[PDB]
Amino acid sequence: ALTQPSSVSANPGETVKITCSGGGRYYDGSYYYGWYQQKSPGSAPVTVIYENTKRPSNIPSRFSGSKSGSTATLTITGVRAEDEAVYYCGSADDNMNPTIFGAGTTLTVLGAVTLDESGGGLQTPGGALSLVCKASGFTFSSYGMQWVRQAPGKGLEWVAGIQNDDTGTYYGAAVKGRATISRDNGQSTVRLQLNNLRAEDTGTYYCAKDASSDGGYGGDSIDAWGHGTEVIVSS
Amino acid sequence: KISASRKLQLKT
Ligand SMILES: [K+]
Ligand SMILES: [K+]
Repeated sequence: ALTQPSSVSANPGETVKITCSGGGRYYDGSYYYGWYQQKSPGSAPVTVIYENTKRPSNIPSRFSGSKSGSTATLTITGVRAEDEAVYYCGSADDNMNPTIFGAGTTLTVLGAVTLDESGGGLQTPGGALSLVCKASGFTFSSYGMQWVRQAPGKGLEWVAGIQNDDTGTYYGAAVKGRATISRDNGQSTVRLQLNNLRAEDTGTYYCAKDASSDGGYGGDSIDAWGHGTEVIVSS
Repeated sequence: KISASRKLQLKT
């Protein structure tokens, strides 16, 4: 899929660079990547850069992004110990997967938008669960929305997305035929129905807001993440 | 930018 290094190390105050490649060419002929920081498995990712270069206003100025050819680089200028985290890159593939993630780069340092998920729980294999995400703080009907999951100790995995207008419902390969995403723009909610559950569907499921200007979504453009809801599938 | 999902919708 996407290719990024497994690890990078730095001393405090140095400039860190993490490079990702492998994204599919977009409709405008260019390439687009997002960078998602996760400090611990018990916590939601945070977008540090999206659409190659855009930095959310609350993110420290020391994070910046660039693109060269089909590659993207996250630069941390003046790295701090608090920046230790796994950084996942995201983009789209060439065809059927609008959202794909790299395996994550672990950084070692030497020396009003809200998304609120519900519906998780324990289920037996073969059963079903219905996850719901309640959004506030933005014009929900304008934006694509996504679900992304993380199995215990594993990386981010795209589950499903839906465009602002209810269309373009696409699914990750591992859940094909078992997942249905829907949204209710009047209630500012996005729903994920998961059927025929499997043990390896266990993980934390995060709702995600997309920032694409056209109401669609992709792996380069997630700008907000929920707190996650736990799905535990076991017999 | 045209988003990845809009591209897939247009091709589909
Ligand atoms: K993926
Ligand atoms: K089991």
